[PDB]
Amino acid sequence: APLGPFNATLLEQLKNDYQKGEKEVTRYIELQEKVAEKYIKMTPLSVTAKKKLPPSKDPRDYMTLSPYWWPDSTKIDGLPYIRKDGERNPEVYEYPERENANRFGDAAYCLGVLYYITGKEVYAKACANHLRTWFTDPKLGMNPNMTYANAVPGMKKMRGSGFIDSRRFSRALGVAKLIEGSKSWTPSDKKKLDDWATAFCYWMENSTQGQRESHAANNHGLWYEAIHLMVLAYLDRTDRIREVAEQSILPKMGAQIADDGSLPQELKRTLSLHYSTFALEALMEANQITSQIGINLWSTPASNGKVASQAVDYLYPFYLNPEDWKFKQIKPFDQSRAAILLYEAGTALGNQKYVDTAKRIGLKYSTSDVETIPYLVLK
Amino acid sequence: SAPLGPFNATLLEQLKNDYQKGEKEVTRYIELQEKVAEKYIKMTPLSVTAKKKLPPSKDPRDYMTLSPYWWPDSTKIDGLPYIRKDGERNPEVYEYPERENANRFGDAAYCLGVLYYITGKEVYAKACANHLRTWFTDPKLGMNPNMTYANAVPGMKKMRGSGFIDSRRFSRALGVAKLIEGSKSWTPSDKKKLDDWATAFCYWMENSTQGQRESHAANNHGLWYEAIHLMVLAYLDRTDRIREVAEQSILPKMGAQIADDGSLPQELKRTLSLHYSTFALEALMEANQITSQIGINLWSTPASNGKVASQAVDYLYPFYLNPEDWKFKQIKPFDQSRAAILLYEAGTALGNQKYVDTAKRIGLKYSTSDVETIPYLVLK
Repeated sequence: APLGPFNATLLEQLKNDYQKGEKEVTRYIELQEKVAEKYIKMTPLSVTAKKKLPPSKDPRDYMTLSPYWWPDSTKIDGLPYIRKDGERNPEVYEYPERENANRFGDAAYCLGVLYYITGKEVYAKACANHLRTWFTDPKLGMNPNMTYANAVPGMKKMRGSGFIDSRRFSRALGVAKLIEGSKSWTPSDKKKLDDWATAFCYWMENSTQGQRESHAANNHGLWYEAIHLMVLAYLDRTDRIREVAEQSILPKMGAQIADDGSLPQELKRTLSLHYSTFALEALMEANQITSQIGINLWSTPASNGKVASQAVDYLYPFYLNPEDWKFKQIKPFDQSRAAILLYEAGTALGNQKYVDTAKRIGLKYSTSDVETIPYLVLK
Repeated sequence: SAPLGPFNATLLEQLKNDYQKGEKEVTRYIELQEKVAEKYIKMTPLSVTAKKKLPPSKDPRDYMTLSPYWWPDSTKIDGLPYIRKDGERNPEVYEYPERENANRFGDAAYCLGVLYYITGKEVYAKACANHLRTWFTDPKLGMNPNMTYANAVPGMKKMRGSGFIDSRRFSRALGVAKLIEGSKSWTPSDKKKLDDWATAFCYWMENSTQGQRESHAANNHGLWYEAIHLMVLAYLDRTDRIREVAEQSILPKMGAQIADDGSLPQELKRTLSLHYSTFALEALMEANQITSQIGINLWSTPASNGKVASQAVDYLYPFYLNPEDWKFKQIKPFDQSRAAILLYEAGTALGNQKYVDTAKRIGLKYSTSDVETIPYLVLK
């Protein structure tokens, strides 16, 4: 498979078996094709579909509200907003790109994977329609920056809470590699998307906000690099992937994992089990890319000898029984997330107990959750 | 004496009296409330018709929302029928503009109507009236007097939803309209139109199949059903019906829902058991604000089976002091601030000084813009 943001092993297996005509896979892919129909007819979304404009007055600038920031009832204007860790302010849904980036990302990802597996042009044609409108269209495409993501009303500073929201559309950017070679994705379409990705990577690496996120001391630093690797892998920058892994990701794991395997920066949050899992999910998506060039992030030590497998080790009992979690978790933790996580970590580490537990937890065979498309092995 | 309405009449009357007398603490508090109210004077009146996705009637004047705990089923190709996840609010609810817009309307009308009553300034009645006409009676922008499509559940093929309970947001605004009667802005024609809306809504609440069914609910929905019923009846000055509803529906429902230890078993079976136990009593508290203005005390009057609402406050009081001791499922944090008004309302009604003290100890922020707290300077 081309370099991209997916388990390449599971994708190649699926395509081989689908092409061999194996019945188990062929039936599963035919179900995936019925799931994918809604995306062929889905009208492409655009970041410009908003009324309240960002400070730039540019509808092509992505803008969202940092989710845990709320109006202060004790101020006449509600300003400045105050933080309530773990309590999502429903005002986030007043920024249409928040949910529309998810819907775009799901549609592009599903269609691109189904094109890779089946070879059917109809999936590339529709995948391409979503990509052009979201990224490159000169009036509907988003500007390649995240300047106004997670803004905090009343804040007298830049940024606000990061740009971790980028993972939604950067996974879609990566799957565009899968439709290269189709008749619907022209050489001109690719150049424009290449040029967008180069400008977004530049912003990510050189803007003050991009620099700050690259140095974040918690799961935001790891998700920054997962996103960074998706953009670099899209641009075929395999040497930069090695450099980012060795000079940024691994040191971050070495600083963020304690000697007992816990993630103390996530243990202080009101959703401590969710955010510990979120940190490892960043490493999981980063690993999907690095392992395609020979770097295993679950087992490769940092300079201090710490390995990401120690953090999985620490959490595994709590994936079996979340009720035993002894740190603040003000909302229920979804055990289903441990399925893909323990399978990804288990296969990377040769831990068959992890793989067993992933399959016992499992995923629903008929689920339309697009991230689970490669994981028939769990279904 | 304050007009019959959905508020603590005793606290409202004191605030108006002290304000008109010129007492300093009240006059400064009302001046703060006046600063808070300025956003409502300039606020563009909202309407239920401001939506794209129309209900099955295809009438934008029909109020429609999604039942909050119903989610697409990802194992179905269309996500239908939706499945229930108790206590987990589906963010799809925010795609139905009237859910939050009824809140914004209700807060704006309640604040402005109360400020007219206290201060007498025509500017508050004028703006309060603008919000009322647009939301309720306008022949193009006003909502139809029904809740047929409130809390719909996609894929459900049976008339159901329990919609109703969303009504409390605008039914409180309907009741405070009585406070601007006599202003220059609220004309006899404005009143007649609103009386006619309220009569039609009352007819729907009592005679529709959905209204009948909600009137029979055995949990907090039946109590909220009657609280909203009382707001509409009090707006229409139908005091004999208020007594009838209190004596024949609310108190029997309250008595059937209270167990021997004072717990509310229907709310204990929920994933947000402390929230819903408190929510049931908030229904009784707002109903009592109306019944007590005609001489019926719902906190102290026992039901036919001997159960009395004070028993339910008694059971919950220890958990209002220390919510962490709650031993039933509460999958989200409980807001202890809710106990301030509840324990003050129940405490004053019952002559329980321990409740009133705790109410003031939890307290409310002096400067909060939360409109439901306007009558409660005693707590700030």
